[PDB]
Amino acid sequence: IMIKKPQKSKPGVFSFLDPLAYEIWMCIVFAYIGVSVVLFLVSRFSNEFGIFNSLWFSLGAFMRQGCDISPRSLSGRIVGGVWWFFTLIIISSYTANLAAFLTVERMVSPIESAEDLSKQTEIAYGTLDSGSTKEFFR
Amino acid sequence: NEFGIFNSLWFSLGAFMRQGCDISPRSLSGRIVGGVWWF
Amino acid sequence: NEFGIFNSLWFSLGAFMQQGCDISPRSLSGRIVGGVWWFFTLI
Amino acid sequence: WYDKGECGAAAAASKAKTSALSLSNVAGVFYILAGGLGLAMAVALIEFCYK
Amino acid sequence: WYDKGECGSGGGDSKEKTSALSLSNVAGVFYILVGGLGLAMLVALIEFCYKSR
Amino acid sequence: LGISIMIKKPQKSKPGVFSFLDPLAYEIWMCIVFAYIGVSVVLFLVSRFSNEFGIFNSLWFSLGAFMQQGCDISPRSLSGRIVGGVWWFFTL
Amino acid sequence: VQVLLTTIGAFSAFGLMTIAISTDYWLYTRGLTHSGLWRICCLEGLKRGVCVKINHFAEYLLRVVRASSIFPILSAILLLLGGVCVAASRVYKSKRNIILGAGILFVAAGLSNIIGVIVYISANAGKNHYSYGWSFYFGGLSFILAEVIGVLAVNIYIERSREA
Amino acid sequence: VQVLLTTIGAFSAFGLMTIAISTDYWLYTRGLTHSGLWRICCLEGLKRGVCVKINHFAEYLLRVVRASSIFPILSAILLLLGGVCVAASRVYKSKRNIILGAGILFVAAGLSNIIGVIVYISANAGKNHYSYGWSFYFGGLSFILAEVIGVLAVNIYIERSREA
Amino acid sequence: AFTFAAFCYMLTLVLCASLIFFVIWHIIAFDELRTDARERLKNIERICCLLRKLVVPEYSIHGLFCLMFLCAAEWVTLGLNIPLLFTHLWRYFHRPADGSESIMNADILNYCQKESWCKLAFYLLSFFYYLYSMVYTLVSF
Ligand SMILES: O=c1[nH]c2cc(C(F)(F)F)c(N3CCOCC3)cc2n(CP(=O)(O)O)c1=O
Ligand SMILES: Oc1nc2ccc(-c3c(Cl)cccc3OC(F)(F)F)cc2[nH]1
Ligand SMILES: Oc1nc2ccc(-c3c(Cl)cccc3OC(F)(F)F)cc2[nH]1
Ligand SMILES: CCCCCCCCCCCCCC
Ligand SMILES: CCCCCCCCCCCC
Ligand SMILES: CCCCCCCCCCCC
Ligand SMILES: CCCCCCCC
Ligand SMILES: CCCCCCCC
Repeated sequence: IMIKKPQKSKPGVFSFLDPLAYEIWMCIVFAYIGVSVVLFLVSRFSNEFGIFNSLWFSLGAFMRQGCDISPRSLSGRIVGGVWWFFTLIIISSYTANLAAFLTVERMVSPIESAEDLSKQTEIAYGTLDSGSTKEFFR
Repeated sequence: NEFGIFNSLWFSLGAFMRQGCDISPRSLSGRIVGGVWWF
Repeated sequence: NEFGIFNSLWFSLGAFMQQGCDISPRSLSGRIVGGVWWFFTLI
Repeated sequence: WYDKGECGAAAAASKAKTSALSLSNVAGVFYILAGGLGLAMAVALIEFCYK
Repeated sequence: WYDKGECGSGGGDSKEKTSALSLSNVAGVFYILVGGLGLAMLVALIEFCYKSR
Repeated sequence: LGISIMIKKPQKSKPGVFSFLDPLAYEIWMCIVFAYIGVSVVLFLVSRFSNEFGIFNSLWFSLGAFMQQGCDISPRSLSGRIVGGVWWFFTL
Repeated sequence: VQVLLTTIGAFSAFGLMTIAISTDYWLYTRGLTHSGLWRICCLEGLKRGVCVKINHFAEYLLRVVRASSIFPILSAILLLLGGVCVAASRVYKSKRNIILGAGILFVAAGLSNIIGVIVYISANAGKNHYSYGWSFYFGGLSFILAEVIGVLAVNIYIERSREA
Repeated sequence: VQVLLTTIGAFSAFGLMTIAISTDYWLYTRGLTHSGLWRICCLEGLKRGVCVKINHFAEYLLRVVRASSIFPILSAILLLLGGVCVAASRVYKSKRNIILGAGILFVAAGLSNIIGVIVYISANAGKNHYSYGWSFYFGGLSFILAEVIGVLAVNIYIERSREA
Repeated sequence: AFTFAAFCYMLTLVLCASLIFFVIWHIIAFDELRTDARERLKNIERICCLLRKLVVPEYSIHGLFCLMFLCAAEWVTLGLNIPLLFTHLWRYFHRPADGSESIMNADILNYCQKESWCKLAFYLLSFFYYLYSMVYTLVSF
């Protein structure tokens, strides 16, 4: 089986979110929306942490930009602290894995064997006109 | 604006260690210095 | 309010250098800009 | 060789292992976060029952 | 076949060189930035029109 | 046919649950906690010779300072600013 | 005082952004060919002078948007609309909202312009050394002028709304 | 109320930090040898029971400080001094500064302790797997108890200074 | 075997405690309201305002649950959560006043009592189902 040597493609749009898998990005989104809701509920059991003003605090804490206000109760401060830890770990992971992507490049062949070349069918594969190969396949 | 020597040293050290600054300059010439040191 | 043109340039400069300022947006349409510029500077 | 293989050909077709971090790789911080929210809710109810 | 070979695998095995991040890699975030700005202006006008009446 | 290699099949090697903290040894991850308690108590001590830096408030500030986030409050005396600066450098 | 400055800015920006797209001296690259947005032309070679167009054949969206260079065209349209709105504020005065409309048009012009250049530079690279001409820098100067006249238009609107 | 708690904390912390250094069950390593701060002892081998000392021969400063395990010794001394100061506050009362002195001694104890363990763990590694015994965790528990009684001593001092 | 669906299960598990506490407070408020000069009017007005403020989070959080399940592709559970979302969309609720209540100390009070008890039962059942689904998805590894 003869294929063109796999060479690096043009980097696509929305490539910046490659260092982290899709599942991690979705879990990040819903973790942010869960943390903000819990912070709101905590500051409204026991205080300007309304839902609108708490989503902003969570987003500010994730993007490393300084927070406007800080929780004062104990139960708000637990949420603040654990979300700070979470953001620190995720940002460090993203930066490190991106550095790994940029440092050593690893190319993979799109197709490995004809057993998978039949299943793919998005790649066109062809023989010579007529001969041993075509007669064999027929 | 206060920014005496003792408070300006704290602002600069806070800005270097990536920890949030307590206060920010309000003038123009006080803001050029802040921007350059941030970069 | 406080977000004239000079304060706005100062806030946006601060937000890029990940330092953050003393003033922050307090309206929805001024918070969308902040959130998107924050994400861009993070990347 | 194959049609009677004891180990079989499970996942015979190759799957290109991506080099992006998988959720199984940073699951610890997610466990910690969800546990922290659970604890915060416990403490926030204790405070309200206190008053 | 190999000794009379035009190319060799070992010589270019690593041959690693790094290049500056072109705008192509990043532009996926410039698009999002300008989209967010357009959206912010849109919601500002919607809130203004709703509050005016 | 021919003479062919034979090697042990590489396992999946599932990462540990708490593998995110490998890059630093366990001793570091616990001396961080112990130094954090030490700093939170010294900052209280120094602020309280005779404001807002009680003990709980001081633990909150020092936690915030480790996670690069930083709080609303900040020490306003020389001997609290020394503790703040040194803990900042360490966490950086 | 400031309405005249906004008018001169509006028409200067429109002039520069309609000179940027029509003319073809954007990109210098290799013989040396002074390229353009629509047409590529040759220099210092077997052929010179007269010149030929560009060939542009979901990366198809990038190709078509770069080809049909819509975003600079829309920037020019928006700048023209802002100019006519500022013109129409002088007559039929005290409308109090035409000037804000101008302030929004002169800013949407900047946004469409910056998308235009991000797309153009992204499609351009689709080793050899290149450089940028004076059409490119007219585009870049039009962006700056558009943003500044936008802030001046909002300033005028705020002053005239506080005067009431 | 709180002075009694500070006293019990002071002497419990001193007891734990004088049991930590004297006894030898700090580090378990390989036959399995339950080590110590001064003496290494053997287990499950040709020899058992009786055991021998450690041999400790500008990294010389680390070697000598780890050998002459000064920092835990000083932590024990400081905890004892804090205990006697809190004891002497009850008599000769209203000194108003002996309690603050205790509050500083019980914190300098924590600082010297944490230096002691940083040095010990740094010198220890000077592959094979190891583990930590109960002398190590008595040391670690003494640190926590020392910091807590320090904050309680400052609290008492502040309350008694505001009462005047 | 950590998976997005499993994480959504845990997060729902955390939020469901709050979702239960809301309905418990609603039950207590109804019981304190039914058992009865201007002081009475002030008391009933305070209870009505409290209930009006407490209504919305109880609906928005359930909106999050159904949205998370839709985005995570768990249809067997989204199907269970749809009927309550529809009832929470004022399907049976008429258009008389924005708040739940005019003292309205009538059969409407008994109706809201009964539906509050039903809602608490549904919430606790769903909570236990979420806990089981979480344990199943994780421990199966
Ligand atoms: O006996 C045969 N021996 C063959 C030997 C060769 C080669 F080995 F390559 F020299 C080839 N080629 C395959 C493609 O590369 C160029 C020519 C064809 C052969 N064919 C015709 P087939 O039926 O197409 O195989 C025969 O009949
Ligand atoms: O219509 C146009 N919009 C533009 C925006 C910017 C520039 C530009 C300038 Cl002015 C100087 C140097 C590089 C430039 O392009 C950049 F994208 F910044 F690299 C040119 C433009 N033309
Ligand atoms: O005198 C002593 N000071 C100490 C300080 C800490 C510890 C400790 C504990 Cl308690 C649990 C786990 C690891 C530990 O050591 C660490 F450095 F943190 F790794 C032991 C100590 N003994
Ligand atoms: C925030 C201020 C921290 C100051 C740290 C000073 C470091 C001194 C280290 C000198 C070692 C020189 C070895 C040659
Ligand atoms: C090949 C088609 C040429 C199209 C050029 C017309 C655009 C000129 C500027 C229009 C702005 C009003
Ligand atoms: C090798 C000599 C042994 C010395 C050990 C004496 C220290 C015991 C604790 C003293 C604290 C008061
Ligand atoms: C008030 C006029 C604005 C001058 C600088 C604006 C730059 C965007
Ligand atoms: C360093 C921890 C202190 C917690 C309790 C202090 C008593 C006021």
